[PDB]
Amino acid sequence: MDHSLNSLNNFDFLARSFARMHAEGRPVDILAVTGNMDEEHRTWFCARYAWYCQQMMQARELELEH
Repeated sequence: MDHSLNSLNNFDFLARSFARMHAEGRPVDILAVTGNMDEEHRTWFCARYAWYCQQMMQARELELEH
């Protein structure tokens, strides 16, 4: 819907859950974080690309992300 109302609100609440779901292996919508695209997000998604790739493919069963 909006990058400052929907994408921004998710970027804050998911920011703390993005790192928490990284060790737990839970589905996290990184795309929401890539919509704005940040300089630190480049190297961040490098390790979060593979992580989300193996945890989401194994998480897809009852819920998609959250």
